[PDB]
Amino acid sequence: SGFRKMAFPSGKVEGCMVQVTCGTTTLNGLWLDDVVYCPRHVICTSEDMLNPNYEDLLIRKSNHNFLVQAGNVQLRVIGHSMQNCVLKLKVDTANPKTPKYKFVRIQPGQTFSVLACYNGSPSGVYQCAMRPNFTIKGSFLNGSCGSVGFNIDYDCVSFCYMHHMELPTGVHAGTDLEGNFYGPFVDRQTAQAAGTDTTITVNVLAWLYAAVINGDRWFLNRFTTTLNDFNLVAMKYNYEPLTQDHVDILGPLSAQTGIAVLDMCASLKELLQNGMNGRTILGSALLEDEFTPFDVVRQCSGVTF
Amino acid sequence: SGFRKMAFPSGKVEGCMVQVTCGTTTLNGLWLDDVVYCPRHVICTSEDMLNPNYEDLLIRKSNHNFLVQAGNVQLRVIGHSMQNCVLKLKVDTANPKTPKYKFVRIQPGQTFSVLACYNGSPSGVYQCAMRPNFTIKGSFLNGSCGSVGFNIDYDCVSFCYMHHMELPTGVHAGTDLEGNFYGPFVDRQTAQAAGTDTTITVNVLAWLYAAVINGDRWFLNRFTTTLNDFNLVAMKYNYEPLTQDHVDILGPLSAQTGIAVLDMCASLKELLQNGMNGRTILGSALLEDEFTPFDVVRQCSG
Ligand SMILES: *[C@H](O)[C@H](CC(C)C)NC(=O)[C@H](CC(C)C)NC(=O)[C@H](CC(C)C)NC(=O)OCc1ccccc1
Ligand SMILES: *[C@H](O)[C@H](CC(C)C)NC(=O)[C@H](CC(C)C)NC(=O)[C@H](CC(C)C)NC(=O)OCc1ccccc1
Ligand SMILES: [Cl-]
Repeated sequence: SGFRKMAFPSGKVEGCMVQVTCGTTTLNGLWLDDVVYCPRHVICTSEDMLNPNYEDLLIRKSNHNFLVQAGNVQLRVIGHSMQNCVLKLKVDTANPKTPKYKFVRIQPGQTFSVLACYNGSPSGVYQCAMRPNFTIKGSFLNGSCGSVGFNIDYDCVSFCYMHHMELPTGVHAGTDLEGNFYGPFVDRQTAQAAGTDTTITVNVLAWLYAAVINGDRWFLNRFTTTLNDFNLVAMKYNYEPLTQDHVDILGPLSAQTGIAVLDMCASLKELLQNGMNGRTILGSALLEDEFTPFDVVRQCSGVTF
Repeated sequence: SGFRKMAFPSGKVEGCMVQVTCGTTTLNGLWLDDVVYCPRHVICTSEDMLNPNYEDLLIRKSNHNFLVQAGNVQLRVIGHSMQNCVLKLKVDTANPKTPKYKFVRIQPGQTFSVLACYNGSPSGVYQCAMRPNFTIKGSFLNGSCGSVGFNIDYDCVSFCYMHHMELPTGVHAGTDLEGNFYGPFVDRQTAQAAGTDTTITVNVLAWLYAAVINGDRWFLNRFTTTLNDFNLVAMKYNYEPLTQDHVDILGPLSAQTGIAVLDMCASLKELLQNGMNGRTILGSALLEDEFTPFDVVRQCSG
């Protein structure tokens, strides 16, 4: 037993991380087959980070202007192209360590593992969620751009995130691997702010199921609620409305534990209205919302990759 | 910026995980050079787990009673021996993915990453601290024994933990890679309990510095304290004593932030006696004690 904020094993992604240097700027790229993907702002200049004409800046560059490395193995770039806010740099060497992969664009509320890197060297791994406002709360320093976020399924790595920027508040914004930002942000240092951060209700309920599974039962009660009455209380605390789809995906956890979804909603209603009264749930004093129902089943059933 | 509970990249350890089966007990082993390390309780029988005599249980065993699988590949056991609470299975193939590594003994308060595995395959990676009572708070199911904990130092994998058991409360216990337990535990299903858990004071202070570095400073005050007066408060709240060595270790963070160590101690004292009044620090409503001073520096600057 035990329940922890758990990342995917990173070995398959580690073997795809490289370092990309354009002039002074250095960041991380993802090496898959004969292509390296990285954030396009690697071409920017010191005094042109407000209104960069990325098209015009790139056509003026050349293949050699991009210095790429597999740690201690330099890569020759033999072609470059822009796709939205990412660059595709063709190289003469296919990555022998390329995994089975696909590019996916995740939905708010879903989770992924971030492999934080610097100078193409993996530094740490942690689990993040896509917030309802299309930001993530990560840990990213200068040089971390190009770090990727991913999931694993069987043997296939689904890449969903590339890191590009930090907004004031310490929240992080990036693109999918097609180069399109999550949310309305742009890769310019013009003033931008995130929208309302709401709590992912379906995930809080999943984590309450995880707690029961791992022996914390004190918040269970003998009340029930209707979904209608639960949602009127959720709204007041800036929780996502709980939909029938959410009830559906909580089904398996409800069946494993013997606690109906709306009975767990009644527990959450009480926790919202009255707090924890100095107790804790799975070592936390707050209601945690960065575990999905699948994350709970995955960890509690011990599935491997 | 940002501050998260961060594990080390696990790839170098993934290439070392194998599956070990004896009878109907399956757990994980660590394949380094031509040796596979695994908990010795892989040889117990279902009916003989309260009080196994491991010397007697080995009397029967042959090399071929140990089925070792590296993924699909089958590894041939050519010798076996017992060392403390681990087995060493000599196999006929050296692991071609063996990293540069060392076996290290960690002390309470220190942190490491765990790669949780089942059937020799990885499930997930997370960060743990060795608690003062010599347990860890992990996520381990049946079949997870032999999963290891480690730190990565530049090019070197330092293995410090191998998982063997769970005490009630969801509390985890194991050995180092020499096979000697952390704490007073034995690999026996006889009743055992960890000492009451206490909070790693020096680590809380480090995390408070991480918070300041990352823009959370509402808990800083005008008060100061003495080491002695702070420890009177620590004891009452079941915190570990803070020593002068701990103060020395917090020096670099104190110099980076301009907040004297005993001034941060005064902030912690007020948080202990007053709570957070509905506020949070680095996204937490509790005082976190599983980041070391070195963890903070590494994450905030690296
Ligand atoms: C890439 O490694 C790096 C990672 C961050 C964690 C710093 N990102 C950038 O350097 C990035 C480059 C631009 C051209 C996309 N800029 C930012 O992320 C930037 C950092 C701040 C702290 C200066 N933030 C930013 O431009 O946000 C928009 C903004 C601008 C002005 C006021 C509010 C918000
Ligand atoms: C190894 O895969 C597995 C991992 C655990 C997370 C289940 N560990 C064991 O099977 C281990 C083997 C023994 C011989 C060391 N036993 C335990 O860890 C055992 C688990 C419970 C579920 C029985 N714990 C145990 O015996 O703790 C001591 C104890 C015994 C009786 C009463 C209180 C405490
Ligand atoms: Cl908390």
